[PDB]
Amino acid sequence: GHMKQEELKRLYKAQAIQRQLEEVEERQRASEIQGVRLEKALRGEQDEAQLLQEWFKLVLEKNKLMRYESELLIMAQELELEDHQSRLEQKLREKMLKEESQKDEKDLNEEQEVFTELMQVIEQRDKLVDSLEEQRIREKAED
Amino acid sequence: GHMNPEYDYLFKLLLIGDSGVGKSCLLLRFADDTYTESYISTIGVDFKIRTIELDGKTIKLQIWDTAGQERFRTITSSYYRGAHGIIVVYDVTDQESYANVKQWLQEIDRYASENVNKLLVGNKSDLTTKKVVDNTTAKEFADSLGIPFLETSAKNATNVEQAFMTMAAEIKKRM
Ligand SMILES: Nc1nc2c(ncn2[C@@H]2O[C@H](COP(=O)(O)OP(=O)(O)NP(=O)(O)O)[C@@H](O)[C@H]2O)c(=O)[nH]1
Ligand SMILES: [Mg+2]
Repeated sequence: GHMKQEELKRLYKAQAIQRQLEEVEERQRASEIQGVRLEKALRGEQDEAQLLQEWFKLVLEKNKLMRYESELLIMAQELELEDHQSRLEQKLREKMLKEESQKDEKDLNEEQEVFTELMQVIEQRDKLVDSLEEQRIREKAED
Repeated sequence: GHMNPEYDYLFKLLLIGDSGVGKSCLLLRFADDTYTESYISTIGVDFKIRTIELDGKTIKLQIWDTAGQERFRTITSSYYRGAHGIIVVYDVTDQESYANVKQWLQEIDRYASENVNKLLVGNKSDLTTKKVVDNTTAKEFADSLGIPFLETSAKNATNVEQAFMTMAAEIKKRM
């Protein structure tokens, strides 16, 4: 049904974020290795103008990878909040289908608790939107 | 979820109106282009995000969905103040939901910002034989308030995109 599709789409997208992240960290591992190989070569252990051009591009590349990794970490965080929200909602819907007579005083307490966690997760998603917006306003003002 | 944001404006929208008129389905149709026949009542509040394009401007819409039952009024009223625009939804097959629109308008005066934009939506226009709210009376009410008015079907998507675009253009003109 509708709920399963939404879960499947969410899971695929978390999985794909994770894949990009895994590749980035690999490229960071390799670039660091190339980094020490370049230092050694410049320090005297090909052409040194050429080495320097290589060192320059490595520096740019480390920055590129850093900004990519940080973008992916934020996306992954956003997705985990949504996934968390969905499981809280379904946990709460299930407690609510339980008819009131058989509803122990500990059930009422858990409904209140699940509800509280649900509203807090929603509030975390909202403050993440507000944080992005703040950052937009600052970058605009700087430029 | 970037560090450098590629949009020009963030608008916060709110959907209000009676329970069962189709608020959650409108949001689902607009933000995700899907639709469920299931009647899964909303627990307090929720929101989705969709980005749109308006006169060369990229606009991020944060759209809040609220429970319509009176029982949730205290919980949902906290969310009115920060809205740039509020959409009041009724069901064209449901006379009492249209009747309540005056009440929803007073909730807006009580809890929302002074200059919030407003839009009136009659949902479920696909239900041809079951329609009971004449769009003449709805339109003439909306006009007396200077409010835009649209009829929609979340089910077959008619006018859904246009409803939110119209709301966003009204805010942009204001803001
Ligand atoms: N035929 C038709 N049915 C619709 C349409 N929009 C919603 N419905 C149906 O009407 C019911 C109510 O949907 P829903 O979006 O949950 O209403 P709501 O306004 O969010 N209710 P609540 O405030 O309790 O959360 C569902 O069965 C839904 O499928 C529409 O455009 N056409
Ligand atoms: Mg709803």
